[PDB]
Amino acid sequence: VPRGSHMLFQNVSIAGLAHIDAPHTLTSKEINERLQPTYDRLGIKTDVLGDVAGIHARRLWDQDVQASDAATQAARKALIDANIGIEKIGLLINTSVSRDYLEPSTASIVSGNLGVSDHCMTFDVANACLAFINGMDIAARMLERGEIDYALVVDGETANLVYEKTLERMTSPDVTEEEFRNELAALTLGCGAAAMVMARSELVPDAPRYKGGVTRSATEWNKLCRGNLDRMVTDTRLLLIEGIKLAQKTFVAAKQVLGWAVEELDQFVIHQVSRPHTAAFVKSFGIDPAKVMTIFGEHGNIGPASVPIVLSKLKELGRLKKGDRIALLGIGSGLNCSMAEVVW
Amino acid sequence: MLFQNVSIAGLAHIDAPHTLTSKEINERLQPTYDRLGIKTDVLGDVAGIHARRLWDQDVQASDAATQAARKALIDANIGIEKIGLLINTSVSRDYLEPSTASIVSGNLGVSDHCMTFDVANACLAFINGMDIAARMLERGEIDYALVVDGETANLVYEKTLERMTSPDVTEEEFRNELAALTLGCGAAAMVMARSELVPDAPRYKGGVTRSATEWNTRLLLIEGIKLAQKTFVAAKQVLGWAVEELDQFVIHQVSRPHTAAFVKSFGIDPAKVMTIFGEHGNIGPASVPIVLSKLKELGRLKKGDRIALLGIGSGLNCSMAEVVW
Repeated sequence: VPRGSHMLFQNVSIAGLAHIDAPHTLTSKEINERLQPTYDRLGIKTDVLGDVAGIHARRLWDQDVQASDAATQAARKALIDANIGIEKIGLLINTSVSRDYLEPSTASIVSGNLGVSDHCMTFDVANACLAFINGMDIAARMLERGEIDYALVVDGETANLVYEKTLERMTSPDVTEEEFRNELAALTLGCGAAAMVMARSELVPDAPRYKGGVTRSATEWNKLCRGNLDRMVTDTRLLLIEGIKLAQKTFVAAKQVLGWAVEELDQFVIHQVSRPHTAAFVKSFGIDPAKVMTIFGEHGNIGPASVPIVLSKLKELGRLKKGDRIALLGIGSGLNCSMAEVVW
Repeated sequence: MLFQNVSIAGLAHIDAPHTLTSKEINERLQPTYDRLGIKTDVLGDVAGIHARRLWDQDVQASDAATQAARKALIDANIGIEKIGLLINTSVSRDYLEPSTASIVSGNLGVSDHCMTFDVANACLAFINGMDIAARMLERGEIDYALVVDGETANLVYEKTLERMTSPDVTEEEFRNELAALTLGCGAAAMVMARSELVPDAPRYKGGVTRSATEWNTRLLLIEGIKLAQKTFVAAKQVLGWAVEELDQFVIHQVSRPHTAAFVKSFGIDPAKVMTIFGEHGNIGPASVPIVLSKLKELGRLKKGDRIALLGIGSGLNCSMAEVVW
C-alpha cells in the first residue's frame, strides 16, 4: 500500500559534526563554598546543586570570549570533520541563546570569521534550547529542495556573565529566599559550542540521514524560564511538570509520523537540563536509561548546543553504528517540544 | 524553481502613537553640536528624518508585534486557530530566552500544533521569515503562517541622548550615536497561506540573497549598493527581473542618502519607491512590511502589479524577493 512521506525530510544528511568543551572548570564545590553563608541564612542544608540538580561541575570561557568566537571554533572543527572547505557552504545558521549584539546577526560574524562566499545565506534563529533542531530543519528544507549543497548550523554559548552576576546577587546579605530560588538554575548552566555540516545525501552517501520530525507547543507557559545576558529566572517545578505534559503530547505525534516506539530506538539524545528532568523524562516514557547519554554532571546545561554536543560526543566515543536509530529531542522554554530522528 | 503555491492572505502595520520631532531632539543636542563645531543638522537636513514615533512607556516588542498580528488576522479573515507557524523577525526582543515569538503566540492563544521561533538578521529578517514560512507552506507542513515584527526604540532615545551630550564625547562617537537617533518604533504582521486556500490573494514567488560578510555608515552605503547590484544580477537570472518591469520597489528605510543612492544606481523611477523614514525614521526589519501594508491600505497596488521586496542589511546582506499582487 502506497504511503506518504509524512513530510519527513528526504535526502538530507549529516556530513560533519563537532563540539568544543570550554577550558575552565568551575566545580559545584567551589560555588557552594561561596554560597555557604547564604545557604546558612536560608536554612538550606542539602546540596541543591550537586545532589538535587545533579551538577558537579561546569565549564567556562575567559571573560572576553564571545558567542561568535566559540561558534567559529566549532564550525572550523565541523568543516574538518566533513572534509570540505568553507567555500562549499551555501547557508549558515546560528542558533545560540548567547548573542554578540542586537545586530548584526551572530551568524554574520561567524560567517565573516570563516570567510564564506558571497552566495552564502546567513541569519540567526532563536528558540531557547531547541533552536539547533530548528536550524537543522530550516537547512533541511533547502537541502531537500536542492537549493544548496551544504549548510552549517552553529551554536556557541557563553555563561560567564550570568555566573558572575548571579553569584554576586545570590551572595547578597539581603537576597530573599524567593529570588535565590528564582535564580538558582542559572548556576546549572554551562559554556560550550557545537557545529554541524548538513548536505544533500547524494554528496555523502554513507553519512547519517536526518529525517526531521514533530513539534508541539504550550506557549501559555512562556514565562516559566526567562533569561538575559546576565540573569536567568526559572520556575523549576512547573518547567518540569508542564515540560513532561507537553512531551507526552509530542510523543503521540512522533508515534504517528515517525512510527516511534521507544524499544526500537537505539539512542535518545535529549535536552540536558538536570538530573530530575532527565529522570522524569526517562521514567515517563519508559526509556532504557542506558540509551540516554548525559553530560549535565560535568558540563551543566549548554542550552541549544546541548543536543548536538551530546551527539558529537556519542560519535567521538564510538557509541554510534550504521543503522542506529537516534532520537533527538528536547523541551525548551516556550514551552516547545521537538522530536526528530537521525539514522546513523 | 520559484514558489508556486504560496500567497499573502493578510497584512497589517501599527503606527506608534507618540511623535518625537527632530527639531525637538535638536534643541537638546544644540550645546553639544556647538561644542564640537558641527553646524550641520544631520538628522533633518542630511538624513532627511524629521520625526519618528515612540510607543507608550513599557510597551515591549512582543506587545507591538501582538497588536500587528491581531490586525493582520482580521485582514486575512481567519481565526488564530488556523495559524501553524509564527515567526518573529524583530531586532527588538523581550529576552534572550524564550523567543519573542512564543510570547506573542501566548498573547494570541495559538494552538498546541503551532510552531514558533525568532529569526534575527538586522533589517532583512522579515524577508528571511517570509522565505522560511514559504518553504513550510509549500511542503504542506502548515496552511497558514504569521510573520510578525515589533520594534521598540524608547530606551535607545533616553540612553543615547544622555550619553552623547556628556563631557568628552568625541566627534566620532557623537556621529555614530546620531545614527541611533534615526530609529523609529512601529510594527507589522503578515499572514501567509497555501494558495489553494486563498485564490486571488497576492502570490509570493521567493527571491535571492547575496552577502558580503567580510564587511563585518558612509561605507554601509557604497558597499551595500555594490552588494545590491550583485544581488540584482542574480535576481535577473532567477526572477526574470528587469528594473522597468517592476511596479513597486519596497525597500529598507534608512535615510534620504541611502534611498537616493539606491534609486540612482539602478536607474529606478523614484515614484515607484515609497519612503516613510521622513515621518517614521528607520523601523529596522519592520520597514519593508510596513511600507507594503501602507501601499495596500492606500490603494496603490493593483492586481498583477510586480512588486520587489528588498533590503540591504547589516552583515552585510542583501535579499530581494518578488510578490505578484
